[PDB]
Amino acid sequence: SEEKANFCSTHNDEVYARFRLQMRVGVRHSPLYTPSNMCMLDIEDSVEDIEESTEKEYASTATGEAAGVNVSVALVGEGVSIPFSYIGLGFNPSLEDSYLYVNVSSRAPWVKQTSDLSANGGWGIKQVLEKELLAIQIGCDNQKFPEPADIDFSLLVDPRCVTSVDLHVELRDACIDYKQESPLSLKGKYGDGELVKKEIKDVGKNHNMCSLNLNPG
Amino acid sequence: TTCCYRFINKKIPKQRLESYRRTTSSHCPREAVIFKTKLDKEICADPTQKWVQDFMKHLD
Ligand SMILES: *[C@@H]1O[C@H](CO)[C@@H](O[C@@H]2O[C@H](CO)[C@@H](O[C@@H]3O[C@H](CO)[C@@H](O)[C@H](O)[C@@H]3O)[C@H](O)[C@H]2NC(C)=O)[C@H](O)[C@H]1NC(C)=O
Ligand SMILES: *[C@@H]1O[C@H](CO)[C@@H](O[C@@H]2O[C@H](CO)[C@@H](O)[C@H](O)[C@H]2NC(C)=O)[C@H](O)[C@H]1NC(C)=O
Repeated sequence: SEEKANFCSTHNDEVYARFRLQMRVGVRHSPLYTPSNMCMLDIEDSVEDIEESTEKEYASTATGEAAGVNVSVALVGEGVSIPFSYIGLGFNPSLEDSYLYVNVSSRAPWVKQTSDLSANGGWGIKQVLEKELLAIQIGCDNQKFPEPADIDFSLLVDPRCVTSVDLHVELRDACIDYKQESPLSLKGKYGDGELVKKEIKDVGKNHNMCSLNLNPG
Repeated sequence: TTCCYRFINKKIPKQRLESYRRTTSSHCPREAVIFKTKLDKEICADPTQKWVQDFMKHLD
C-alpha cells in the first residue's frame, strides 16, 4: 500500500482491530425457485446499552441475500465498535446446486481510525477477548419448500437450502504484517477455512459479483 | 426451522436478551437452544452449559 504502510509506520505502539470473514456456503434451491441475478446487501451498526454498566454495547451487522439465500453477520462488542465497512457476495443465479461466497471486512483505521484497543493497558483487548460475541446465520429468503484466540461465534443455518458451510474468520491486529506479534490476533474456522480463504480470492470467473463498500469518512 | 453447526463458548449478556427456542431433531442433528435478542439476533449456545439452562429458567 501507499497509505497503510506510512500509517502502520507512524503508528507503531498501538493496536487497531481488523475483522475479516470468508465463507463458502453450499446452496440447494427450492423446486419452485426461479433463477435470478438480484442481490441485496446492507450494513447496519447500532449502539445499545448495558444497563448494569456505564459501557455501551456496540454492534455491526452485515447482510446479503442472493440465489434464494440470505446471510447475516453480527459482531457485538461490549465497549468497542468494530465497524463493518464492507461485504461482498459471489453467487450463481441458476437452479443448479452451487456455491455462495461471502466476504465481510472491518474499516481500515488508515481509512478512518478505529479505536486504539491498546490504550490503558489494553483495556480494549480485555473487552474483546472477554466480551465480543459473533453471530452468523443463514436462511432461505422467501423461497418456499414442499413439505481462546478461538474466536467465539455461533452459526445457525436453515438446512433446507443450505448443503454445506465452510468459513475462515479472523479478528486481528490491523498491522500484524508490520509487527512480530500482537495481543489481538483472534482466529476462527469451520470446515476447510484455509481452503475457502484460497478459493474466495478468485470465484469471479464463474459467478455474479456484487458488493457494498461504505463511504470512507 | 434452523439448525446450529456451532456454539458460543462464552455466556451471553443477560440484559440484552429476549426469546428462546428448541430444535427439531429429525431436521437438526445437534439439539440446541436458540436465543433471540433485543437486537433481534439469534445466538445459539449448545447446552450442557448450565449457563444456558439457568438463562432458560430465567426465561421460564
Ligand atoms: C473477497 O476478498 C478477496 C480479497 O480481497 C477478493 O479477492 C480479489 O479477487 C479478484 C477476483 O475475484 C482478484 O482479481 C484478479 O487479480 C488477478 C491477479 O493475478 C488478475 O490476474 C485477475 O484478472 C483478477 O483481476 C483480486 O486479485 C483479488 N484481490 C486480492 C487482494 O487478492 C475476492 O474477490 C472477494 N470475494 C468476493 C467479493 O466474493
Ligand atoms: C431471511 O429472510 C427471511 C424472510 O425475510 C427472514 O425471515 C423473517 O423473519 C421475521 C422475524 O423478525 C419474521 O417476521 C418473518 O418470518 C420473516 N419476514 C418476512 C416473511 O417478511 C429471515 O430473518 C432471514 N434470515 C436471515 C439469516 O437473513
